[PDB]
Amino acid sequence: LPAPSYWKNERGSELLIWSANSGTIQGTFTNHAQGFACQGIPYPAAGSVSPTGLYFVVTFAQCNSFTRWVGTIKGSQMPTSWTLFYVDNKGKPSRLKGGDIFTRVW
Repeated sequence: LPAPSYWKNERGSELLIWSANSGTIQGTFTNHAQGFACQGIPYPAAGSVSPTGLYFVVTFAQCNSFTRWVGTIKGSQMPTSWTLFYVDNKGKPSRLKGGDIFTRVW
């Protein structure tokens, strides 16, 4: 995991990695995915990298949700699967799952 580096998924969401010093990544993530909330506001991304791959979690405080991405790096690309947890407007906890491929821009 190169640090600093800047990666973007296919939706346009951005991940800036500041450091990965001892298997613990610190980053900033901003959502731009159409139809997901908190678009445009940067949030800390935290997680871990190792032999087995990596994961990072971002809590979009103030749309009351967080997503965890898990994946690996392969050259310039980082394929991931994610699970998003949030609370709907009737107050029911809800989860959503999907895949992302982030590709390095610088």
